[PDB]
Amino acid sequence: PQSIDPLTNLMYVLWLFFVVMAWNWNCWLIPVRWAFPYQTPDNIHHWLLMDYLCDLIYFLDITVFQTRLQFVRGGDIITDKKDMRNNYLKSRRFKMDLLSLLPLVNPLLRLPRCLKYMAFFEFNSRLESILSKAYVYRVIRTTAYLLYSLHLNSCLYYWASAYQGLGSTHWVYDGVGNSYIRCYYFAVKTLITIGGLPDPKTLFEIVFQLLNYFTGVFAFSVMIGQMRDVVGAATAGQTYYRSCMDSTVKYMNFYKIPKSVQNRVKTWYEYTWHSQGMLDESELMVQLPDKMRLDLAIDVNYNIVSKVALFQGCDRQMIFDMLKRLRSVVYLPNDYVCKKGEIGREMYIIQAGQVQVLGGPDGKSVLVTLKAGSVFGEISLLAVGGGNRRTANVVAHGFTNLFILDKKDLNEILVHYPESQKLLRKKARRML
Amino acid sequence: PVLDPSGDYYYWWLNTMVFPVMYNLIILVCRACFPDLQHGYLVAWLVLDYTSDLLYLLDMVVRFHTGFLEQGILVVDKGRISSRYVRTWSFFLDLASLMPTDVVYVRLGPHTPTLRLNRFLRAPRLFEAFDRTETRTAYPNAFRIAKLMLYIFVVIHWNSCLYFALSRYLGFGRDAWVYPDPAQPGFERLRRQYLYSFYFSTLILTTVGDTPPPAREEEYLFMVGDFLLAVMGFATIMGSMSSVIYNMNTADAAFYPDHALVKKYMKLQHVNRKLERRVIDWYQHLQINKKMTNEVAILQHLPERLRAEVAVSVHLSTLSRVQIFQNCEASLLEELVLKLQPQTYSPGEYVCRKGDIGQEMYIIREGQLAVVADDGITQYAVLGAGLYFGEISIINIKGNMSGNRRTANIKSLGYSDLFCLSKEDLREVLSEYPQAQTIMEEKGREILLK
Amino acid sequence: LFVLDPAGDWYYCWLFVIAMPVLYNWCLLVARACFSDLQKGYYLVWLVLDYVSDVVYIADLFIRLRTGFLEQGLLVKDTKKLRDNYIHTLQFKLDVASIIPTDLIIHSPEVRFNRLLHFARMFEFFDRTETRTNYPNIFRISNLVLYILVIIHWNACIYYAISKSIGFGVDTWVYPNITDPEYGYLAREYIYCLYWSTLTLTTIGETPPPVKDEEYLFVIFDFLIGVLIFATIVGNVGSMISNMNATRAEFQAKIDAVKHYMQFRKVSKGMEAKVIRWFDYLWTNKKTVDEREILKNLPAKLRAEIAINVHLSTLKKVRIFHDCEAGLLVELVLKLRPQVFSPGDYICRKGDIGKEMYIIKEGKLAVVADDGVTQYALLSAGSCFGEISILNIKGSKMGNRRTANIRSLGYSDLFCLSKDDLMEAVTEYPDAKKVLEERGREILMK
Amino acid sequence: LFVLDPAGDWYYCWLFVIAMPVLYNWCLLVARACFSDLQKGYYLVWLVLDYVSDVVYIADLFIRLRTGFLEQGLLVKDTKKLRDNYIHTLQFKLDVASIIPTDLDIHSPEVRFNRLLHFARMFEFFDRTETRTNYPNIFRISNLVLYILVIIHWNACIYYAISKSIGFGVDTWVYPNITDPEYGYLAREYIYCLYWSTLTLTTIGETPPPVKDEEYLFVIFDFLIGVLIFATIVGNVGSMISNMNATRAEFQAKIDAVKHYMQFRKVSKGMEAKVIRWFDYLWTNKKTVDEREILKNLPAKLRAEIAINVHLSTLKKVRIFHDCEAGLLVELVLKLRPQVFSPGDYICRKGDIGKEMYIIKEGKLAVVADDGVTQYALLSAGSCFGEISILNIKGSKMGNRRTANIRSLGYSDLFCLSKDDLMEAVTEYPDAKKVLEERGREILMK
Ligand SMILES: Nc1ncnc2c1ncn2[C@@H]1O[C@@H]2COP(=O)(O)O[C@H]2[C@H]1O
Ligand SMILES: Nc1ncnc2c1ncn2[C@@H]1O[C@@H]2COP(=O)(O)O[C@H]2[C@H]1O
Ligand SMILES: Nc1ncnc2c1ncn2[C@@H]1O[C@@H]2COP(=O)(O)O[C@H]2[C@H]1O
Ligand SMILES: Nc1ncnc2c1ncn2[C@@H]1O[C@@H]2COP(=O)(O)O[C@H]2[C@H]1O
Ligand SMILES: [Ca+2]
Ligand SMILES: [Ca+2]
Repeated sequence: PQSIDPLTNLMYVLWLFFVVMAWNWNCWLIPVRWAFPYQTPDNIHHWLLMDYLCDLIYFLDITVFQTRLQFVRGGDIITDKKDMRNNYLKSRRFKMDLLSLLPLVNPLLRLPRCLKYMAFFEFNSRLESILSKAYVYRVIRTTAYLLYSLHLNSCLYYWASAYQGLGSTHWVYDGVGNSYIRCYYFAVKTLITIGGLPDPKTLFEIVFQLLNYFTGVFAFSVMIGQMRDVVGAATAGQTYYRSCMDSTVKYMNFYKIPKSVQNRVKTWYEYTWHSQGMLDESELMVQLPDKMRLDLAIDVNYNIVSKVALFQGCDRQMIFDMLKRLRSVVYLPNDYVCKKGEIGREMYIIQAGQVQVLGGPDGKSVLVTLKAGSVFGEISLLAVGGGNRRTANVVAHGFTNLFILDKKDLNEILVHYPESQKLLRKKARRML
Repeated sequence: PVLDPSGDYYYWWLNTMVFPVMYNLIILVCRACFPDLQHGYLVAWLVLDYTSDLLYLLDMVVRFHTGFLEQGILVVDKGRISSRYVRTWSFFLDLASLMPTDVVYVRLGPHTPTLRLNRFLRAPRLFEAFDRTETRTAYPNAFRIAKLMLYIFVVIHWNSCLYFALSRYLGFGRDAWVYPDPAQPGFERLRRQYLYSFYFSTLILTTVGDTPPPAREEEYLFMVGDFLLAVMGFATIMGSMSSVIYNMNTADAAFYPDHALVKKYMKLQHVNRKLERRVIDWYQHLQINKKMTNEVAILQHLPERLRAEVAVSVHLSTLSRVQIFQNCEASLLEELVLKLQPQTYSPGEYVCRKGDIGQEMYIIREGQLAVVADDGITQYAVLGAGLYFGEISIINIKGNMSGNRRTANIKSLGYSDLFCLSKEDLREVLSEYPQAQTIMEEKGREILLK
Repeated sequence: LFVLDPAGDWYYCWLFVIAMPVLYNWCLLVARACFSDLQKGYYLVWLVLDYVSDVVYIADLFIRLRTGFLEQGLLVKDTKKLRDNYIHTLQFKLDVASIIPTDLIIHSPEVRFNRLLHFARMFEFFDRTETRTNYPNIFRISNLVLYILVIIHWNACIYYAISKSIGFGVDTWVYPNITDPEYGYLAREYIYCLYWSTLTLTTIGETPPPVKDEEYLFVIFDFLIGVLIFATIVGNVGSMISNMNATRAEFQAKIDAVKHYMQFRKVSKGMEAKVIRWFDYLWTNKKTVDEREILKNLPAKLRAEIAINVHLSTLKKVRIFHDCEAGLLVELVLKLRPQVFSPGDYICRKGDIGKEMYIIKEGKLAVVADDGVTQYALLSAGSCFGEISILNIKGSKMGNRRTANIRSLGYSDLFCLSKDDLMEAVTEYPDAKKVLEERGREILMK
Repeated sequence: LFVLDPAGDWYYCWLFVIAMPVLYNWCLLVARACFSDLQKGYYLVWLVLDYVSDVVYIADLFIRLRTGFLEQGLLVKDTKKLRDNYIHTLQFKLDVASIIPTDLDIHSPEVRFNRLLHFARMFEFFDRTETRTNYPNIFRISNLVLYILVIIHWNACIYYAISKSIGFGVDTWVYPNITDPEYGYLAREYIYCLYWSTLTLTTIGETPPPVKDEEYLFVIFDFLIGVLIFATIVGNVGSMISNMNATRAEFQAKIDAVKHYMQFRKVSKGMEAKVIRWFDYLWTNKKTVDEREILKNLPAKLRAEIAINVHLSTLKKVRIFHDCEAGLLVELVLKLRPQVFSPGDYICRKGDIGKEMYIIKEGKLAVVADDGVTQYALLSAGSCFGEISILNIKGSKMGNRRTANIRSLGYSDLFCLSKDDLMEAVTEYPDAKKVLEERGREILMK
């Protein structure tokens, strides 16, 4: 690919993953090789092979993948290769990349290789955008930060133990067994501030422990607090619904509402939360911009509003206007959507579920059982003066979602299109 | 006399009631767990004991004389108060609180702290006094820290009493975990007995550790419960203490809110250094003089009727000095304080310029404003405080040249705060009071002449 | 053919019946596997209980085959559809694996560990109980405490199993040798391991130090798990207990905000007490919570049913209501707003145009003259006033203004309806307008 | 004779000058008195530092007497007015007592404890620096770390002072004997006491156990105030970092909510990809913040005038505003609102009613016709469009309807102006629409 789009390219995400893996190798293996005596003349060949592969991928990123990256300027996307190279040159990312790639055997000589963290942040952002359920990845990265802090403390403790005599004092590391595990054990006890270590004796040991405990309390608290923030943000929606249901139940128990009404309210809350995944989506709708909210509305409801019997092909623009105006609220089963006596003030379109028109002697009979993608209630709204009542009672055979159009909004769109208004009223009169 | 729960006399009785309750809460468990404490000061306990029961008896009488609100009107009839009180569960709890243990006191022993455990049932009276104090206290955050600190000390005190009680049952000197043998010179005294128990309870509850290892199966169970209590219940109290600090953070966020939010938008745009400096200099003032950015949000909490009255007393000096105000009945004042909007003006900033249609009444709460000519070389006059200007533009004046346009431009001499009132709103004020219309008519025509 | 309703009370009962064998298997099978003395003392007790758990598990397969699901908003009673729906789920594979007897493939805990896979019913039972319980706050505390105790119990069994693998008494870290009578019995070995696990997970104290390199790995693993998961469950418990007192906090948080306002503004001490007294009234009667914000999620129809039943006594006293049309009762309760007035406050002033009408819910109002001591008529509970200003009367003496000022005696709660909203109800139902106008004509003659 | 301005930067510079001697007096006076070796070894250093500090304390008397105050919005140059403001308040009595001579041993530091009373200038500098600094959160953390380090330093001095009263080496709890060479040198004494206090205050533990009754009371008291410190460290530091990242967290919460709405509505991928791209466009360019939300607290006159500065390039490019040279621009810019359109989205379409006029800020908009592949005209940033439709003209082919489709070739940022606000501008100036009509006429036949 001559042009790579940063936002959507799975190949770019994979390359960012590879660069992050190389950077993680450098940033994790530099302290170990600097402090521990894990670098031998036999192992040094393997170390140089791995470092050569990491340097090769660091070089290839700048050479190819960062050179070929599409950009926008003034709302215009640019594909031209020379302009792409110029834009990559005119960036902070290129400066950071070159600063990391400067050459500068001492294992601490490769220290400037860890300056490449723009790649880590962009890889985090790309995986966070593409991958669903990213809260588990947030947890993973936070606990990875904590484990890296423990690793540095384990290496610093071994460095201090090497600077002093090994086994000279009780605090200093004696040397028996695997070196990394015991130093990591010292790190876990001090950073989590558990306690129980042998007491320092020499002034150097005392100042080491004092600084380690002080940095430990502040940093460990921050890392734990970030983990609490992440898990709270993960559970925030369930907490929101639980708080609303708790408040409603407490209020309705305080005011001694009857148990049947309490059970119906609880059932409505439970069903709407399981179905919708949210309560009162209108607030999220108003946080989103007007054009995006409208486009979402058209995309979700065009099939339902277009496949109706009343207004089929009359006016595409009026279809869009009703797509703006429509709202939805779940109706509980056996509830009366409308009653014959009540004056009709709303038009209902069935998104899902089944409603039954009730007509007959003493009612209690079903004339037509309406299904999804149908309309009812037009007679009361569209009449001579609007004073005509509902012809028949309509009930929900079961849980159903209706699209509600207000009388005022529908009349407002009717005054702009009297020609389609004429056909709509003609059909409403033919029904009777 | 019949007490009023809203009255201050009932509040002082609640604060008096907590002192016998605290003695009942803390000393009684200490006396039961520590045998040397009871026998050491047997005379001194009985004097404080009888005072506690007599105070509990007096609390019964006060309950019968405290009125209850029916239909928004306090009830002073003692007969109907007593009928309500005996129906409530509090009277049944209060009867058991002072249920006489003297009939079984002598049989069990000379004096038994364990028999007076029914005094614990008066604890809801203490919690009510904590709620009433917190609402009317001058410093709320200081009381919440003090209240949470009192709960910490009581919990540690109860745990320290239980540790000594279990040590005596197991036997002193049995192992390292239990209390040491009294044959040791230091641990003979009673003062060491409590301090060691309190020190032992502090180490576990505050998660410090550094405790002798348990050696018996009973001791392992006690440490599991103490460790489990420390991890959740203690962390809950400290979790509430951090919220009190966060409440102070929110109050600090209430002072000059969104200060950093303004900076980051300004810095990213970097439109001008001089306009940024004016914004910073204005924002820096309001930290010094300590103006609240918006008082309307604060008054929104109060009801509408109480919203107007509170705003009257704050600005009473300004309202009286205005020659319009207090025409008759002192009733126009309640209407106008709600409709007025506060505004702050920077020096050299023209409140309204010549040739512009002005919609704001511009009464002067504070600060000196000098009306000036369009050239600005000469100022016609300066208005000290409590004066009106620009009123000609709103009122319709016969024979007025450029009635919508402002005849003069006014510039604020120093820092100033103003109350601005919309044109349509002022017509409503004039419609209610004919005298206010006359004052605008006579004053507005004179300045047009000169 | 029997179809069980998922939301019915019979299905909720069966959730409790299946949950207890799941909880029995999750807590006691690992203890029986690790502690060898637990079975050999109590072989007859576990054999009877384990057969009970097996019978409930297989009966759960039959019940889940007869459970109903919601299709097109309607509960499904077709048995063929219920069978076709269940089999395709992954959950049917897990419940099948719970009942397969590994013994046919000795009686011991390790061969019965496949029954742990049926844990889905336990979590569903906790979710369903929390919604239907009286106080969900105290239940969610108990649910998180149960997770705390299970983790400690499981970690105690792992430590005893690790000690048996390395050996008993080989080093200080492991449990000392069982052969010694002091340490060799069931009561001490579970209890000390419970003490060891509680101290390690909570990071509160110091165990005897590890000796071997494998023991260092387990201690590091236990400490990190305790901080990452056990501490997080603990922090969730502490926050939600503070959420119980948070209901007192936001009403207080209003009070601290405004008290700081009059302290800076140097409000007079006489008006200091009036705001405090008003605030003390609100929390005494617990009226600081507003139903408009707390019921905004429910639709208009469900809000109407709640509003009628809450104020049933007051709405029955209104003259405009109990009418045959009944459209006023549904429509007006959403538009009505409550307001509380201080004693001595003027509800309305004589000679002022009124934008609203008022209905008494609680309290006493008296219409007064200029002095305010004299009273003409007492406004009782449920009375509606303000009709003269909103509705024009023919030949009005006051010119559509309020005839007389009304002063409140004691605290009163008023329901206010704006004139524009009332005028909408006037246009839809003409008869409701006439009965209010007829009442106004009688009071205009007075 | 000069009057310092409280708002001036020279006053802030003096605030830094006064703060260092106060901080030196707090940290070192309690360390000089408790440690006898510290005062003897560096006796020449303390003489110079104390003399330097004492002059700055005295110099604060002259500055505070000449510090201005704002009465009636104007600062006062009168010496009598400045003197009467400060010589009467409580701070003058505290400040005089800070600089009283100690003649009534002078070189010893327990008699110079009266310099601690001037803590008002210390707290004012930290409060003033928070507003002036560019990064308040990091400075707030640095201020809090300084506060904690003072108590630890103060606790170390008290612990050594207690050990000197009881005696060194008489029990395990106290600091060991000074006569022993290992514990003799001053660096060992100060570090270990600092090490001791940090362990006790932060509830680390590992301190030697107390022996005598007097030591029990001090250790218990240190632990109780220690958990107050731990609440601050967990509370303040954790909240500052959480509030530091509050901007990102709000945007991430919005993305998850829209994604959840995507699944429930079964939205098509092409729309879902379009939604996440437009969100990613805002996040990269950092335009997701809205200026009208932030600037709503700031008063209107300054708020309106900063808005003309941000959009000055676009407003100057407007031919309508530049040619008329009237005063309608100052009010319309506040009414003007921003809108962002994705590429391929038609801003306007023929046959659609128009209620707003749009002025391009940064976008290559096209006047498309028919399918939209061909463009009737090309539109550039700074060119207003749609004003023929909303202003109805008698000599028009069509009324309140767009004559041609307007589409965005790329991501376009534009500003929307509603019809009602333009009507407000017409009441100020009616001549603008007649000039726009003549330009609007020539579009009709072309
Ligand atoms: N015979 C019928 N067939 C189909 N729909 C009907 C019939 N009678 C009534 N309805 C619908 O039921 C609605 C009840 O209220 P409306 O009279 O407003 O409008 C009515 C129609 O939409
Ligand atoms: N010489 C003056 N003395 C007092 N007030 C003035 C003087 N000149 C102008 N004003 C006020 O300044 C206002 C400017 O706008 P108006 O013309 O609406 O009304 C004017 C008066 O209220
Ligand atoms: N003498 C009276 N008896 C009963 N009600 C009255 C009397 N005077 C006034 N009111 C009521 O007080 C109301 C005040 O405002 P209105 O004039 O709108 O309508 C008035 C009546 O409802
Ligand atoms: N030929 C053209 N040249 C320049 N601008 C045009 C042309 N045709 C249409 N427009 C602009 O595109 C706009 C589309 O909507 P309006 O018809 O409201 O107003 C229109 C003009 O502003
Ligand atoms: Ca510890
Ligand atoms: Ca700890």
